[PDB]
Amino acid sequence: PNFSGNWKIIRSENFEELLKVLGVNVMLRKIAVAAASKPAVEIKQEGDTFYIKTSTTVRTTEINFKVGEEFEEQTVDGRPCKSLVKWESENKMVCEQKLLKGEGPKTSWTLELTNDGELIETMTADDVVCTKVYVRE
Repeated sequence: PNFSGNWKIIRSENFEELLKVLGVNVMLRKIAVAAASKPAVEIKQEGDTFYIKTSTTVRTTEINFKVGEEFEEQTVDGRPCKSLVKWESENKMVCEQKLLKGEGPKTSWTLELTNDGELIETMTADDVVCTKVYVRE
């Protein structure tokens, strides 16, 4: 039940298509799925407190949150939101997002650990789901 690690992406399903149905233009979509934009995710978990840094060849971002405490981040397509994570079970968290300004798709995300040690991420906007899977380095 420990998410800590240096996680490397091994599968992604429905990512470009989710951005497409959100209206992301084709230039941005092709950049988002290119090899160079592949995310490496570093997680340090201390009980309910999380630090997660996501790095690609061009960008790096850090988020710190505690389960049960609201924080700010961005939606999949980049809009500022207020987020709150809950434990669904001992190996899975679920996050609800609320946009800071204006209206939009209902977005959320999950992260869960498999006994085998994969990390599965899902991201949902309305009725469309993308799934990515990682393993530890």
